[PDB]
Amino acid sequence: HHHMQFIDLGAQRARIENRLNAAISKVVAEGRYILGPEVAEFEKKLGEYLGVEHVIACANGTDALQMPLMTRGIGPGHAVFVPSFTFAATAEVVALVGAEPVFVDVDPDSYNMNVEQLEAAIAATIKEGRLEPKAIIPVDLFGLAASYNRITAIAEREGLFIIEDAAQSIGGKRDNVMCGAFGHVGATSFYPAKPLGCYGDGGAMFTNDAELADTLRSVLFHGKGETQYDNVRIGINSRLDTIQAAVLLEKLAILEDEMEARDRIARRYNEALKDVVKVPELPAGNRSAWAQYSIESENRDGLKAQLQAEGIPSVIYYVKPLHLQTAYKHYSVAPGGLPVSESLPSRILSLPMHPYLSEADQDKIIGVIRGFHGKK
Amino acid sequence: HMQFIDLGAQRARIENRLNAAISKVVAEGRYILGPEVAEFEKKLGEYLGVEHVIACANGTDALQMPLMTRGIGPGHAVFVPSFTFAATAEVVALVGAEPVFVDVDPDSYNMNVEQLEAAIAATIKEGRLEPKAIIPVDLFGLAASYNRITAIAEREGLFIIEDAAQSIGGKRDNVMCGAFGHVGATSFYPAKPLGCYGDGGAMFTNDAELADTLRSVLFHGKGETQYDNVRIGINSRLDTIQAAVLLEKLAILEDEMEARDRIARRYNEALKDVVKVPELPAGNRSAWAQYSIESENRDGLKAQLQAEGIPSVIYYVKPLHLQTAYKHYSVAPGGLPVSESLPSRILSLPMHPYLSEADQDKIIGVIRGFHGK
Ligand SMILES: Cc1ncc(COP(=O)(O)O)c(C=O)c1O
Ligand SMILES: Cc1ncc(COP(=O)(O)O)c(C=O)c1O
Ligand SMILES: [Mg+2]
Repeated sequence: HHHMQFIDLGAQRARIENRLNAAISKVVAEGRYILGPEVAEFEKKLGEYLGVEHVIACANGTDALQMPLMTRGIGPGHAVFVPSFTFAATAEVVALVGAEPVFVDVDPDSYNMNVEQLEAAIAATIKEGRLEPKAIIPVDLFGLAASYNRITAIAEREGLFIIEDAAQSIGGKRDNVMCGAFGHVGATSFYPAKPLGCYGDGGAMFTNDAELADTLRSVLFHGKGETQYDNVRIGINSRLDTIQAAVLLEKLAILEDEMEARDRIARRYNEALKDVVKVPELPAGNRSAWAQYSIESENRDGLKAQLQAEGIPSVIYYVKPLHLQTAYKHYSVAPGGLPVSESLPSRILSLPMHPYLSEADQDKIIGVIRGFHGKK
Repeated sequence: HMQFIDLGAQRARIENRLNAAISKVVAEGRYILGPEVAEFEKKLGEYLGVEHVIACANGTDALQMPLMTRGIGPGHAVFVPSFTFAATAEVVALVGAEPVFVDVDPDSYNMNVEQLEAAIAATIKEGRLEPKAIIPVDLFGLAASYNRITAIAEREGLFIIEDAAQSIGGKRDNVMCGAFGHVGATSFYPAKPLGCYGDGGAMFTNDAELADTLRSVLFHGKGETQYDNVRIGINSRLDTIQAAVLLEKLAILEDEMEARDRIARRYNEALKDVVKVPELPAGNRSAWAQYSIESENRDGLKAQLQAEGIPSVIYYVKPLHLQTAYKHYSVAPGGLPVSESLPSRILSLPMHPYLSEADQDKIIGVIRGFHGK
């Protein structure tokens, strides 16, 4: 018997099984469970991969977005511009620090923050005069880099801080700049299903600013000052475990080949499916991390059921955009509302997508989708 | 070179069990909230005699989340020790409330109960902040004075979060540390009496509603469904791999607590007359996260121990109310002279369940020698 996985961690582990065992056993034996050598080693190796001078490992990708807001003093009285079509963390951290998220729609093709509407949202916030614009958190949704040149042009006028939410986009790139290396600071997650993932919770932050890096390293260890005995700011506890850094070192050594595989797999879906469903085209000069391979379909509920009847898993990202969820629905939304974010949940679907998807399994998936849409 | 807290000797004792447990998790691939997490919540719950255990990412988060559930924030006061690890006060600041620092007893090093009453009354009398909560710490594994604190909180309508970061395994009158107050919190930082091999934590309560709300907060404020968050939360989970480690640690904890009791009593009896020793009050078992004495010329003592290959550590060098980050917050009437003088004389010695008679004798010999005996 054979079967397919949505994101196949087992196939990946099989590839590097004994290397993972050794890396884990070394940490277990050495007894340096907190900030042991593998942590700094991973920060360095990931830094060179991404071309960023500073990598600050931490506990998870939510923490990774919160800490930069804390270092900038963002909090009560302050507005942070975020997509609604994203994972809750992007907006939640803004509320957690006492600031308000302001929700911006996404582009109907890239699923990433709409730049024109961002500009309008900032202008409306200034006109209302109740909050001060402080930051923008674009998301590289599904692995595809957001439009950082136009977003930064807006930030330049307004003095705003940009945090790249690269939770889903490690391995992605746009005109030879790696995802992670945009904005003032980048953030990611090593949640196990991400393109670069560990075997527990983990995260990191990225920046070329040495001062910002020093502040982040303070914040993640209770706001430690220049000495071991005096905390100079409010912080948190947000460390990447040595044991998870050891896992990540082995994941990182195969990430680039896996990115080639993902690109190959995505292109094969796009060429085979473009006439029956809406496919995620890769714009010139981009590589996506393909955290998800997301299509839009007529009768999407019908399609998903037929895929499951044929033993094919699929997932809807996202069922409820943030601005419609109870916790965030009272926060302000950009002028014009969020029609794209509101309508995508009725038609979007993510398909199995990982480096180990076989030709045969992909063919089967293609066949079911084409068949559903009346192709013989 | 002698270990301060010997995780190596502990690991050797359960080496194969740890390896099997870790192997199992690695192969199963349920790395987030895998079965070992719930298994561990159940077993720890049985050990502590609480109805609900909510595992989480670390002992700091474990203090923060209950404050969030209570809506504690701007305009509110939470009463805490200055003589403790930063997290105890930090989380109060982090939610927007203010810590109000209370001094500690010069023998137990735990929150002074009379001065807590003074502090609550004074904050009410002042009228700038509303009293919401108290976070006593079971410092070094010794339970705080919960009968008195609980009665005060009931009278004043305040919420008690027990900071049991250092006290799992400790008991007071047949009540387990972690089971006091409205909710308890702990750390599984590797050096704690119950520790994992990374960061981890947990919260404890008998209130089913609070437990459900805490399970929501630690996963971004999840509502009754998968797709609609109803409150602001965080990401605070205990990894499956660490739960697996913790199950093995828990299975030898009671024996280790007996060993720690034996080791500390032998220290107290042999050092009684040369230094101030941490006496165990009747009806208590301490978790002995640390074994803390006070000595004349403590700096000389520490250097002498170190010259003889024996590590020791000063907990704490700078009380929180003097630290830059917290120095602007209010202090209880009378000030905190105990918290301000302890750093000149306190010192913690090697303490763990595997301390050999030979190592302990050496340590004892050096301290007694230093003081002329
Ligand atoms: C876009 C985005 N941002 C932030 C996060 C939060 O990361 P973590 O899951 O490590 O808390 C996620 C989670 O995967 C995500 O998809
Ligand atoms: C008394 C006390 N409370 C809270 C904490 C925070 O726990 P964690 O280190 O798991 O963040 C510590 C850490 O040792 C502690 O000693
Ligand atoms: Mg962790």
